[PDB]
Amino acid sequence: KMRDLGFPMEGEEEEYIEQRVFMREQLPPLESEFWKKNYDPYEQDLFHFPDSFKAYQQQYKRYDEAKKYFEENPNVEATIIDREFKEPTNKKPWTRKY
Amino acid sequence: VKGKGSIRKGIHGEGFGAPSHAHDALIHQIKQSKDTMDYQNITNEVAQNFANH
Amino acid sequence: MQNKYMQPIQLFIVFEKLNSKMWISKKLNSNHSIALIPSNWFYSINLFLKRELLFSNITLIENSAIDTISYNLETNQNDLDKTNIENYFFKNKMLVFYNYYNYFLKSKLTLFIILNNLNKNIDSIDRIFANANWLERETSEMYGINYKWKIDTRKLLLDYSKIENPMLKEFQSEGTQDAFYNIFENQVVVLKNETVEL
Amino acid sequence: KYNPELYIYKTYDMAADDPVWRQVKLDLEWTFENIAERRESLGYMPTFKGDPNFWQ
Amino acid sequence: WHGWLSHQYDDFPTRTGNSAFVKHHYLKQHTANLSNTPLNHVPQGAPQN
Amino acid sequence: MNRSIFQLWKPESPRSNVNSKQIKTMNVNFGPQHPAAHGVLRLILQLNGEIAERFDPHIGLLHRGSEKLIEDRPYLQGMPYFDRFDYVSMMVQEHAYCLGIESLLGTTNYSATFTQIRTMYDELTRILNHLLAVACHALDVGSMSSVFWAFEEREKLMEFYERVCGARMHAAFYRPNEVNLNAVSSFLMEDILEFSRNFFTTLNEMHNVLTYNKIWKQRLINIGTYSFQTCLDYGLTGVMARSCGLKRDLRLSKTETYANYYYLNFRSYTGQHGDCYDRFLIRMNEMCESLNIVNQSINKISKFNNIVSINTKKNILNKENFNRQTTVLPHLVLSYLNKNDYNLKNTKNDYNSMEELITHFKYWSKGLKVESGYTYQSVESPKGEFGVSMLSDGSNKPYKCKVRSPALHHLQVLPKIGKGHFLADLVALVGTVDIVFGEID
Amino acid sequence: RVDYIVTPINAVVSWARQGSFWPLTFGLACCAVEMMHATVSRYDFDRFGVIFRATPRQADLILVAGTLTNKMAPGLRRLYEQTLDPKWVLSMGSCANGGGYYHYSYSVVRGCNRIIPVDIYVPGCPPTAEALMFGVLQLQKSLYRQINEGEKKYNKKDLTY
Amino acid sequence: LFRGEHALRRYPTGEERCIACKLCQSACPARAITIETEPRPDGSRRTVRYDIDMTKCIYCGFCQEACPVDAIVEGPNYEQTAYLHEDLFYDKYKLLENGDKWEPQIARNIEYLINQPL
Amino acid sequence: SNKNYTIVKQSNLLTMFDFFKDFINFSFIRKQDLNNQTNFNPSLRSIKKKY
Amino acid sequence: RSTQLKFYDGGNRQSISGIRATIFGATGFMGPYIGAALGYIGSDVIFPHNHVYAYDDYVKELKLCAGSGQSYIMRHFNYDDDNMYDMAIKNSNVVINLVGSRLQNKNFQKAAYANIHVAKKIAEACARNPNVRRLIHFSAAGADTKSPSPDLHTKFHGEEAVLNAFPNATIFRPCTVYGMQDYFIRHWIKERDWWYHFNIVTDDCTAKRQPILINDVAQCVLNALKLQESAGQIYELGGPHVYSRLEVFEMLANLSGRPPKLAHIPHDIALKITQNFYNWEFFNMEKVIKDKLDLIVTGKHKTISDLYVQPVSFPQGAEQFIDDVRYRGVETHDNLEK
Amino acid sequence: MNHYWGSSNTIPASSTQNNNYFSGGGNNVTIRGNEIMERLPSQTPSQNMVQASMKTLRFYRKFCRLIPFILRIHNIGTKFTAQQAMINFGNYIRERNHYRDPGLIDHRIQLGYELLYEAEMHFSQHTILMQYLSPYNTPLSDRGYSYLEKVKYGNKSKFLQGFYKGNKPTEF
Ligand SMILES: CCCCCCCCCCCCCCCCCC(=O)OC[C@H](COP(=O)([O-])OCC(O)COP(=O)([O-])OC[C@@H](COC(=O)CCCCCCCCCCCCCCCCC)OC(=O)CCCCCCCCCCCCCCCCC)OC(=O)CCCCCCCCCCCCCCCCC
Ligand SMILES: CCCCCCCCCCCCCCCCCC(=O)OC[C@H](COP(=O)([O-])OCC[N+](C)(C)C)OC(=O)CCCCCCCCCCCCCCCCC
Ligand SMILES: NC(=O)C1=CN([C@@H]2O[C@H](COP(=O)(O)OP(=O)(O)OC[C@H]3O[C@@H](n4cnc5c(N)ncnc54)[C@H](OP(=O)(O)O)[C@@H]3O)[C@@H](O)[C@H]2O)C=CC1
Ligand SMILES: Nc1ncnc2c1ncn2[C@@H]1O[C@H](COP(=O)(O)OP(=O)(O)O)[C@@H](O)[C@H]1O
Ligand code: SF4
Ligand code: SF4
Ligand code: SF4
Repeated sequence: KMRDLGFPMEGEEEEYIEQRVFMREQLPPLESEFWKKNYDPYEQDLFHFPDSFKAYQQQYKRYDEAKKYFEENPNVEATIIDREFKEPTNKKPWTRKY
Repeated sequence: VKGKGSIRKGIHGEGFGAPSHAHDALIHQIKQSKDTMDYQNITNEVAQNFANH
Repeated sequence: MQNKYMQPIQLFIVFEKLNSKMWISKKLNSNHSIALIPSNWFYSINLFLKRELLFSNITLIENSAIDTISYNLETNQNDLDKTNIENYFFKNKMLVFYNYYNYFLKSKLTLFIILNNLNKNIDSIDRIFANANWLERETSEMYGINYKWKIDTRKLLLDYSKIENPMLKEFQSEGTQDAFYNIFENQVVVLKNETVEL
Repeated sequence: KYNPELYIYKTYDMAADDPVWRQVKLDLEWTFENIAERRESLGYMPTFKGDPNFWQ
Repeated sequence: WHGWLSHQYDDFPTRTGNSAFVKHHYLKQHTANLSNTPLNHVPQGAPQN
Repeated sequence: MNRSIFQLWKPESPRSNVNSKQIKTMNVNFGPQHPAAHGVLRLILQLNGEIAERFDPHIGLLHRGSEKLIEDRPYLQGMPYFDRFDYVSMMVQEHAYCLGIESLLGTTNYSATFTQIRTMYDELTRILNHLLAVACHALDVGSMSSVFWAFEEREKLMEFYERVCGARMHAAFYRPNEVNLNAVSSFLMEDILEFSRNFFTTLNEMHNVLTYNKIWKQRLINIGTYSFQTCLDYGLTGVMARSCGLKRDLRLSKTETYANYYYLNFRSYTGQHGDCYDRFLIRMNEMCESLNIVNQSINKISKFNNIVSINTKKNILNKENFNRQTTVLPHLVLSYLNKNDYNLKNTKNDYNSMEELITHFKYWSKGLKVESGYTYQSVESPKGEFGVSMLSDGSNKPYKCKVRSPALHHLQVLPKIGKGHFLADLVALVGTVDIVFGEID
Repeated sequence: RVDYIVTPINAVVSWARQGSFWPLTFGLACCAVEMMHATVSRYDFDRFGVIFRATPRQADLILVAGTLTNKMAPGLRRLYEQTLDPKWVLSMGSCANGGGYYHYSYSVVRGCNRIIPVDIYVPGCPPTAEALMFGVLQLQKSLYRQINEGEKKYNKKDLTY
Repeated sequence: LFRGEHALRRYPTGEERCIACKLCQSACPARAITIETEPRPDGSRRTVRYDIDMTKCIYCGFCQEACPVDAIVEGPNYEQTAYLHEDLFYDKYKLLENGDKWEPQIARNIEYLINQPL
Repeated sequence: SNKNYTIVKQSNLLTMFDFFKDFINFSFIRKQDLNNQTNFNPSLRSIKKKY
Repeated sequence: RSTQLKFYDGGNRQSISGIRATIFGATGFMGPYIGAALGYIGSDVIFPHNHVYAYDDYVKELKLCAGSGQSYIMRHFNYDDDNMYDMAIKNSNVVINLVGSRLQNKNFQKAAYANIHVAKKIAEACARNPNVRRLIHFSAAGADTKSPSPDLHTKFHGEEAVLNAFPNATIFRPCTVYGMQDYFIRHWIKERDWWYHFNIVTDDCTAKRQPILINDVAQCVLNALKLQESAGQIYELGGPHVYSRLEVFEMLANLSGRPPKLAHIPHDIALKITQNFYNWEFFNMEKVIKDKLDLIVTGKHKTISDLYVQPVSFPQGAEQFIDDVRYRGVETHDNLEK
Repeated sequence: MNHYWGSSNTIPASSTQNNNYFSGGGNNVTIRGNEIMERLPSQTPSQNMVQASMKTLRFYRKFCRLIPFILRIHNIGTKFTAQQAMINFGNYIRERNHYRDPGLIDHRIQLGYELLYEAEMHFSQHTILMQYLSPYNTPLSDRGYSYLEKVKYGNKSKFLQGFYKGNKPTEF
């Protein structure tokens, strides 16, 4: 396989290994690879499998709920968290002895 | 397929293993999305590796 | 301009669905040509450039961006003509320009791409031209261009744990925060900025 | 392309390996000698002398 | 003598004779670096002042 | 010799323990405070047996917003940023900036061209940069005294800088469509000629201890080797490009020459091996050839011949004329050709001419007005093709000014050319790329 | 009293630490070249017994020679803290002193004195090699005198108390 | 031509050569010069505050080049090491004192510089 | 024999994965011939204008 | 006179706080922190000192409190000249005094001088200068005339003299303050590292301690300046809870992971040895005497709650300062990464 | 997988083994991996706010899984608990939850992953990076807080509190 790929096959040629293994650039991706509908990692389709196995399938109900929510709320106000000083709710740091 | 042993070519592509063997999701991901990971997905293999460690 | 020059019309002959807008000026070198290239065709055009016969010996010399939104002709406003390249700056959010040098044709080719979408999306070409990696990283960090399909999106020449695009005209040269040393924390901290006005 | 011309490092003095650089050395020394001869023949050198009365 | 040492010019100060340097009435005597000394530059309004 | 491919490479197979990193690699922070690192490079290095495997360079330790400050300031006040970009080619950086400004203005610096300053001082700066680069490379490899020997010549050249402009470093001398003709002096040219004559001795001293040394040859030869395609893919230029035989020089280009270079008969050198040894030889030869270029430039402004008496057939030397002291007259060609401009320059100033005073006041309050337009002007700086891409909006300030620095592109290839090399080879590669981070950042 | 022995030993200690004054091999910007110029033969540093050491542990002087960026300030603080005592700090160049040409920048610290205590400042941009030599020699003299600057008072017997 | 330490000169009569035209302030690339001027009781156009931040200034020389009356001159002094950062905030007092001390050598250099064009 | 363990799977790796299209992690060491390095004769290719 | 102090605390170092403060005795452990408290809001800070060695980091780092043009260091200060004090506090509306007898000093005369003479002269100078709005003297908790410790014995007289000379003076009585450069946590660590087998105690270790964080002390100083009514009153500052010496040792051992070991030396022999031999930071009679004494907040004067500062508990506050000195026992492989 | 997050980027548990003699495994989720990150490819484009929201949730999950390790290495556990840091970063995300541009969200997620990697690898300083984890309105747990302002201005409007505090130095 190495000789088919073009690696050095002689001791005197071992000194130009980098020119045949690392220097050569990798072919850029085909532009069709940027148009895929979905890029989620592949997983075995657990149709016909037990419910216990299906529990490990990607949760499509969450996607449906998120789609519904974003359809219902195309535009929302920017949340602002009050910076006013407030007494801590967890007072252990200032009220612990040991 | 020439030079690939029992691996045989289908209509839409050539398989990555012998006919009756099981497809590997990790190999599929490496081939399709080589070098790209949007997030560190925790598969069963990753979870089991964490548990073993 | 007493040299032998030819327009790079090969790109537009091959990409038959694009219109050509090209310039040459004595402000540039005799062998330098500017062209307008759409973003949705930029990646395919670079693919063609990187492996066409006469464009095979092409190197990406430079790449950067211009915040054309705030561009205004400060003098000789009336002298502007519809053929000038400045007409494309007005009302366009960003303008990312690349510059290549071709050895077979002894030529310089600059491509201008207009980004009008608010998020500044454009396909990266660092997978075609290796040196474009850091160039695009710098451009993205300094101007906020969202390069897509880029090999490495991590910042280059920007400080740690900070998000900003200083080269935008909105940003002020003095910045927004200064780094001092805090005795209470016994280490360098960053706090709000107060500076000197001449 | 078809008649390559090479520079070969073969002596302690890299100038000696190139006929042009030997001539550069000789021209520099010739210029120095010519300047020295002219100045010696003249016998003196005019110079700018500060004068405080320039600031009246 | 600073310029003479630095080789800016070949003229040197001469006491009691035709000099190459102007001697104005408002000139002050040269002083070495006075930093790290009470007679150091104190900006107006500085806490030391 | 038998094969050693399996002992030389170790691939990684999916979910395989043997074909995997069976060791905890050393993640070292090469720099910033490292003698080999120039001082502002934080390279995360993945060593495995003291052999570099993975590079993660951080180069923001010297980012200063130079382009932002240039945009804020007018044209003239942004020039010294170009001196700061490169610590050893500041003259070339100034030349590129001024070339861009005058390209926007649509004119050329005839005064500088005829006085020959912008070529002789560019070559002197090239000698400066090559001396520093070779000295630092030798210091990294291990040789010590080369730094002192090179820095003596650097001190001489800095003395020339200070004599012409008053600053031994960061000259800020070149300016668009203007020249300080008063500073240019014949005695300065004579001293430069003396320096050129004595520079051969320093070159030979370095050459004797470096060029033929077995250790030096074993350290550099066949290290960092790369083809034209790498030179092309990573935008390698200048010495890095010529070491591949690309034969790419911007000074001897028909459509890209920018000074008196195109009309001087000098030689550029390239190597058939793209390794550190060839790059070192190229730098030495370029240093040597800068002497020839300087000699030609100075001769272009010299009056060699003289009036010969008819009776005696001997020279008639002027006893009380300045031309007897020296044979080099910097203002010779300028006075001969542009007589009216020279007379106006030397007769009218801001203390006696209303127009000159107004021009001076405007020039120093708001910089010269530059017509709106886009330009890209480049020079063959010692570290490669250094360019400025300036967009002007018609005001006294540059709307945008991008700087194409060869140092960034040269540092981009460092992982490629130094992946499989040792740490001792990587410290040589960082020196051979000849990078200063001022222009990188 | 201990002063009888302390004072001559103080003088010896000051002389030794003045004679052997090893700065740290740390340069950030163009000011580095000027430091190298001082180190090299034309203005030999070794004449005054200053030799540069790579590790901070073996350094007596911290030559802040070059611009300091926000991305680097923690590193400078860590280097200063890790340098073994006693030590002094010398800022070199306008950028190291007060931000220099980049005082109005968004990345540059307006002065190394904000992160570190600066013992001495050497103005210049770049400071001349002789300027750096002058600063180092002045720092050495001040260092020699720092041991006993007439703090303790003399009693009726002229012995400090 | 050496640019060392900034100083402010005077006419031979003792009058200040500095007229508050702010050309030097505008040309200063580093914004290191701050000038405020008020009419003098006699009526002269003279500055009331002339500060140069030696830590913020790059010794380029633009100030002396833009000065139309050779008031601000970057004299040859370079041994200006300071132990306190405040000592490098040169004020009008400091600049005038530098000019008074270094006038001889500065004038000697200016003579040659002015005569060169002739 | 110890080396052979990492060699076992290289054949299948190179057979099933494209060495150029697929981004496969690997490590390598660069070798130089010391005899050739010491016997090398320095030389450069001088270039001048056409005559 | 008027004790009002109008200052703006909403700005950073480059702002103008409106406080001009002279801080005597700032070369100690707490001096840099107190100076930085005022400096970080833009206040002008003066540090008069006569410290040996001048090149010490303790003197050097005082310049970082405010910055350039705001922090000044007055060297070679003379503590028996009134003109020196007048110059020091000429332009200061705040005068903080931390000049107290060092733990290294056993001489009663020197301790009394440091804790009384300097404080009285500072108070007299403040009285002379009509622009000194506020004076903040630092006393010690447990100060009493019957106190065996010369330091406390002289500090009681010092605070009395300060009150007599400047009736608008504010006296703080902090408990054992701890921090990175303190004399309590650092001393514990250094003693245990130098012996490697034990900490040498000289008593039953039943003395009560109420540690307070130095950050809390600085916040208390700022709040005291803000509160006009705090003038002319004595404050005792301490942590939320009181621990004995044995309990403090146990807490430190538990936090750091180092097993505890206390080696007992008889109090009488320890006192004789320390009072008859040379004393330095880590070997002094003051530590031996104060081991038995209780240094806690008593109800006789105002407390920290009056200043409206909530001090952090000792276990929480001191944990960060012992991260480096942690026992390395059995740990997980993930924890091995560090 | 040839990525920094790949399952083969784990730190070996032993010099001659990975965690066992019969199995191979390692931890790379709650700690940094073995090899450094040489390249971080851009997030694949998200065509929907659903995909953008999923990316945000996954990034936040990774941040929550890593926070205890970050706190331990940076010695900032005393300042805030792990859950407190998680909630503070949750508030940070909530302030940005109004975004409705998938491209901007992808860019933000890339920046977040980069900063998280910096925190893991100690590229940033603890004092500089704790600004994201700091409470919005609660005191830091390692310091004693001052409630003087609250006592003085109890049951008073924020406008009045700001009016009394001031917004400009009074000296000039
Ligand atoms: C040769 C002629 C022929 C005849 C023979 C003559 C005799 C030959 C003797 C041969 C052996 C000599 C060995 C000593 C060599 C020189 C060094 C030295 O003297 O010690 C100083 C030296 C200083 O410590 P260091 O490690 O260099 O300091 C590092 C940094 O400074 C620390 O940096 P840091 O930041 O960690 O600082 C922490 C803090 C320290 O850390 C702390 O903060 C916690 C501690 C604070 C209080 C410390 C009080 C003193 C503790 C003494 C401990 C002694 C060790 C044994 C303890 C046993 C306990 C069961 O720093 C310090 O204070 C440093 C320690 C200061 C010690 C001051 C007193 C030293 C001189 C007197 C010692 C007497 C010991 C007698 C023991 C019993 C002998 C039978 O080491 C010691 O202190 C231990 C010396 C123990 C041996 C003493 C030998 C002389 C006396 C023997 C008895 C009389 C003679 C009997 C024979 C007579 C025959 C006729
Ligand atoms: C090569 C030179 C070697 C020199 C070694 C010197 C060893 C120590 C000599 C001590 C002489 C003491 C003379 C009598 C003192 C009279 C005062 C008194 O009250 O006595 C009790 C003294 C006083 O200490 P005290 O704390 O009890 O009281 C203080 C004094 N009153 C009360 C008056 C304020 O203490 C002693 O026990 C003796 C002095 C100990 C000094 C310890 C520090 C020594 C520093 C040596 C510096 C030189 C180092 C040389 C090596 C350098 C190497 C690079
Ligand atoms: N655990 C603690 O820190 C506590 C401190 N305090 C009080 O707070 C003050 C500040 O705390 P801390 O930093 O720990 O105290 P320090 O002992 O560290 O500082 C005392 C200061 O007073 C100086 N000084 C000592 N003696 C004299 C003297 N005779 N004449 C002139 N100056 C002298 C010292 O300068 P020099 O370096 O030159 O000797 C030093 O600057 C203490 O002095 C003490 O009064 C109260 C309770 C607990
Ligand atoms: N001092 C001089 N400075 C500049 N150019 C000179 C000078 N002398 C001669 N040239 C040039 O020499 C040429 C005239 O030659 P020649 O008659 O030999 O000189 P000269 O008459 O001054 O002795 C002119 O180009 C003239 O510009
Ligand atoms: S002060 Fe000047 S020479 Fe020194 S680093 Fe800054 S810009 Fe460069
Ligand atoms: S030398 Fe240049 S930067 Fe400095 S004050 Fe003068 S003009 Fe300004
Ligand atoms: S120094 Fe010269 S340029 Fe500056 S204000 Fe005075 S007269 Fe004008």
